[PDB]
Amino acid sequence: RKFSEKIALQKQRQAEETAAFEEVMMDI
Ligand SMILES: [Zn+2]
Ligand SMILES: [Zn+2]
Ligand SMILES: [Zn+2]
Repeated sequence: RKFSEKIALQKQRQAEETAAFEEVMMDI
């Protein structure tokens, strides 16, 4: 349960980072 919660939160954090990065690239 602990491992699965950890890897789930990291994947969400990486998805938010990708969302933020894509935003920046679209701003050129
Ligand atoms: Zn978050
Ligand atoms: Zn994307
Ligand atoms: Zn922007």
